[PDB]
Amino acid sequence: SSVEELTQLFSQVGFEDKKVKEIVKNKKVSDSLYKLIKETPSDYQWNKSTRALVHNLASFVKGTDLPKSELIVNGIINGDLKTSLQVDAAFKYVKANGEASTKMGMNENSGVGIEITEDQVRNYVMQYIQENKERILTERYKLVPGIFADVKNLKELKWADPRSFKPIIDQEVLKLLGPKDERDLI
Repeated sequence: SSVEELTQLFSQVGFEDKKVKEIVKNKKVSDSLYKLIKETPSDYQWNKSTRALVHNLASFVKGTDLPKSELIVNGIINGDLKTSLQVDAAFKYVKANGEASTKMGMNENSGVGIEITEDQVRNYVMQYIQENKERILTERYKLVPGIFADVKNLKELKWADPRSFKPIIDQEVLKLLGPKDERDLI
């Protein structure tokens, strides 16, 4: 309810004081955050990751009532939904399906259990390079920022960790282009 109660709960779950002050600036998001936090186990121990993810969720709900919202919360606190991206997907799914939403349906549509390995990223990158080989041979290293943009956008890599994308691309491009030479001067 009141700013004092909201303040108390948020700092108790471990939001830092400067963060709490910012959150309560937005009363709709604060209302959702409060209600979302209250539908988790009394003895659950928040951390930087889940606090942030539940705040994401609150920022999506933004004062409105979402049927089956607890499915998303349980997914966050149990480690099923690890990223803002998964939380946004789970939110969109639960919003689309309303009360017909189930854990498995949400999971299945929020990348839950999907782990793309460095080896799979590499396969997808290789395939892209094969498909665009002559455009890439012609443009050489100047095109690397473009390859990166296109690789991020590959739907097979939606749930992949995007920090792997750049090093794997640099390695694969080297195989085709050879090392940077006079052709690559800027």
